[PDB]
Amino acid sequence: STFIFPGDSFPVDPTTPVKLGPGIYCDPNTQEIRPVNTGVLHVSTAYIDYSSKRYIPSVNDFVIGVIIGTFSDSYKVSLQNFSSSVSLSYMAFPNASKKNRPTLQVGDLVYARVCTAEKELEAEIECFDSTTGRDAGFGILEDGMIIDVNLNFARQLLFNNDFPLLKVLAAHTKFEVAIGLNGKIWVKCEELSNTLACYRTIMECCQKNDTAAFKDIAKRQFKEIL
Amino acid sequence: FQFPEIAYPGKLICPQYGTENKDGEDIIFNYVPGPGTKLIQYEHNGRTLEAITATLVGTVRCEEEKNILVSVLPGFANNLPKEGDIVLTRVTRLSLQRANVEILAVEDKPATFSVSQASSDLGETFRGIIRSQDVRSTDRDRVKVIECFKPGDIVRAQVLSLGDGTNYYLTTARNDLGVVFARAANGAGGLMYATDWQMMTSPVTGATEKRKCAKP
Amino acid sequence: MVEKPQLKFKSPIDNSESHPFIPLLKEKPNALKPLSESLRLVDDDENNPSHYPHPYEYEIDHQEYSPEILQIREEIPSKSWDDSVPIWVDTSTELESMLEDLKNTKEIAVNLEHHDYRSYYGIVCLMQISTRERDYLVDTLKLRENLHILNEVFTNPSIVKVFHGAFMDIIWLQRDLGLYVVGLFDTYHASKAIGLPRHSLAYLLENFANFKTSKKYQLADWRIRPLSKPMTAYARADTHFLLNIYDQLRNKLIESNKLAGVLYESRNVAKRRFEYSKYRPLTPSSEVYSPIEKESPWKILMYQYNIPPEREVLVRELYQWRDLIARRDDESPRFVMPNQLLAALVAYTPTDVIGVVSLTNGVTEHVRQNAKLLANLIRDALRNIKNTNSETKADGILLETISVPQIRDVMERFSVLCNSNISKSRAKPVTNSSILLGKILPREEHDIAYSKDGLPNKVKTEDIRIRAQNFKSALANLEDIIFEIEKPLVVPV
Amino acid sequence: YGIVELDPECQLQNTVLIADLDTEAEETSIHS
Amino acid sequence: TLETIEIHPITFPPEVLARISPELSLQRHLSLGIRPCLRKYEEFR
RNA sequence: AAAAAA
Ligand SMILES: [Mg+2]
Repeated sequence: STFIFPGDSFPVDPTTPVKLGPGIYCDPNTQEIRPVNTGVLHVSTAYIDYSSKRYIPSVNDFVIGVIIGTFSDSYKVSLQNFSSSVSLSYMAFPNASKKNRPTLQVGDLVYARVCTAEKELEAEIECFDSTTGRDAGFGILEDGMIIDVNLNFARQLLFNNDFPLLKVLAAHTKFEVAIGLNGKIWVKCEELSNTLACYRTIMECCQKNDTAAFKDIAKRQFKEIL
Repeated sequence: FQFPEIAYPGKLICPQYGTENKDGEDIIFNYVPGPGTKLIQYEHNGRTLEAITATLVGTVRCEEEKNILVSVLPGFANNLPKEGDIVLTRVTRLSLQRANVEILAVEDKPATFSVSQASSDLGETFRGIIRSQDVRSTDRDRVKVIECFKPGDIVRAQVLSLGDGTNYYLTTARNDLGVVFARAANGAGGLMYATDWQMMTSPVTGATEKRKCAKP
Repeated sequence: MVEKPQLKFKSPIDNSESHPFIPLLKEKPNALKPLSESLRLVDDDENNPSHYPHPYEYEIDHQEYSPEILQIREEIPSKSWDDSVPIWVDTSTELESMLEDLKNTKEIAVNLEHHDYRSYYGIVCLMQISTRERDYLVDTLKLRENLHILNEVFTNPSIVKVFHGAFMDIIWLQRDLGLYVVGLFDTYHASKAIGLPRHSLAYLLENFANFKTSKKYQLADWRIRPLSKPMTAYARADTHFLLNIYDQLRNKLIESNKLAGVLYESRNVAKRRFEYSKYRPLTPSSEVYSPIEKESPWKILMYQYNIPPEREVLVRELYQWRDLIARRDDESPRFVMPNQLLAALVAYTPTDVIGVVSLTNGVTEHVRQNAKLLANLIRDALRNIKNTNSETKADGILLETISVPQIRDVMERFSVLCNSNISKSRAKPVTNSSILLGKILPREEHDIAYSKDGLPNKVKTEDIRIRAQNFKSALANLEDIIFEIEKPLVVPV
Repeated sequence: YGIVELDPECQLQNTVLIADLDTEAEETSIHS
Repeated sequence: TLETIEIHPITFPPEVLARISPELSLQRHLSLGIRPCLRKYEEFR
């Protein structure tokens, strides 16, 4: 693998046009491209994969947020603790209305995507994609349980279909699941013992971080509750 | 003027009312207090008396407008943002429906300016808010605030209404108002200059950012 | 099109407002106070003029609720939505059957439907009443003057009436149908007491019922007969599960001791009295409803569209005429002329019949025929505004009030004041020589420049002066930065 | 002492060493 | 061919330039070999 | 310191 360090020279020649991305920084004065994080450089597209527990607002990202406040203009939703609030408009719901407002209390789990996210402006999310049949699991998440994981474990789970988690958990139990890019995973089952079994697995899988240890953990966790 | 030219705080200048004889008719001079003066009450011969008394050390000026105005000019405080004045401000934060700033200097009248000295790391500096509808006369309804102003950019505006005792309400609707001084990437890059009214370019790194520019 | 039921009514509409609102109540069942004693008129106060009071005002307050509303009973599940069917009542023969059917019930859920576009006061269209095991849909068009017999059930304190937002329902009941409610329980006010996020009906059918609905047919015309499938779906859905929510909310209130407050606010809703805009109280209240609660209703119209206080006489006549025609042909003021089109008449002011017809998007029917008259009202208003078309003055009378020789007196008393005050001052001259810190503290700023030898050299005070003169001169006039950009797309002549 | 970098677009009428910093401009803008 | 376009830099009084920007007020001084306190590069107090 | 009916 090719490991990258901040401040190091950029291997990619400046001759051929290359689109930017997360992980690299374009100097507003010297106009030189330099890495600002530590990880593996992926060139297809140029970006850097680095370990981070803190999520930042970005366009077209699926996130699971919690309503921390209800205003007259929009909703105040926290995608993560201590981070700045996000603006969820009333018109950001399917079958929107003028006078009539969507029913959401403080503490309700919402599965939405980030539409407009500026660095110097308050981010905004919408409870309907733009668009994928208006139903990618978007909306209020009733009951269930959520778990905090690092951003590395969250993105690989949602995007990569070769990740042996949804594959190994589907065999142990039948359930619906929603994964956000802010390190939040929402899983709901029928019986509470199944949800608890799923929580303990992801908690241990994220800690150990091993692709081939998924089946081993899931086997001993589901047999522990019985 | 038959009245003392130099006046220290507490020095008597002129009584309440005055009159003179000219052209076979009595002309009534009405003395009114002004900046640096204060109408107070004195006692003498067992009888009350009201007279204009200077409260600031400086020279006395008697002027008339289309009545005699008595004011004392020192050798800032008097200058305060009022409806119609032009004010140089700096962007403190950006929201979606508006843009709040802080007042630095105020344009005088016939350029010269009056710099308001205050601590910017406390919040004692006067704060002002520019509404999204007050950005430009062109398309007042839909205006993208991100493509107009920027944190740190200097904006020349004109105050409409003072509102409450917290924030001032400015506007950049006209041509001579808008972002004056700004740099690339929120101040990280080089200096940028105003070319088009809705476009600001930088003749150094070749960077171009969308702002609300004024007329040179 | 659709024929208005006003012509099909046994009694013609009266938009005269020449007399205070007289209740259409004929028989007064379940009342301990005689009708003749409540048919009188209240004494006129400063704000309240002469008017007929609420008939059951003495019945609503004094009467007691059934002791079974004060106990916590288990919820009663609503009948199956797909299995149960709504019963339509369009004849008096099946109205009597429903009347005796409501008398053997403990509580009923009632909600109204209204249309205010083809009528001035508006007209009650559909009334949906639902019990525990069945639902009803009562037509208030054909059956209107005969619905007064429902007061036996509606004014009975033993039977609990379950409404939602009855603040407008009580008005519509007593105005058109002459119905009154004694023993009301408004689920809306109950939702407020609990602290529910939304006090709407769609939320109560969601959280406490799990029956997803939506606002589709509300402003829609309900006068159309017969009723379609999605309309009759929304019609019955209002009062169907309403009895289920009634028990659930009632149990919430008892354990939280908030039941006394809800029934209190419910009675105040049931005692709401309708009255015309003319004979309305001068003091605005929530106990008396009227179409216009402001003495000058054209005031708020101007401030909304930024109309200056000059064309007020124009917008007044345009408003009064719009109300005159609306009360003539029995139509809504917006149907005669919308506010947006009226604004075009105030802003543009067409002096001819050509400028009146063609404005904005479209023009309604009422102002099209009277467009010639509208051209005259503008010419009359412009004639009126042109018919009507103290600083030193107020001071001058005050200067002649005070004595003129007194000015010479107060000046002499001023001259003798200064000469006997500031003119006398004698003290031995004392040097301002420094005692301690007076030598070093106010020290003038000096600068030094070390040379190649390392010897300190005092910078002249004139040196820094020409430095400022050089800077202020160079900064005042900046050299215009000129940079050229290639343009291969441009061509010469 | 301080060390600053010059900006060509701010000329009137490549680092420079400054001695004895003072006021607000030399204190806040100079990070060396 | 070539398109020559000039721009007019907005100038401010010396006391206003300092309030607007601390760096800009310093650069204008350093260009003439002077400092905001009206001293040269190596001039002390 | 928005809210309910139609
Ligand atoms: Mg209803």
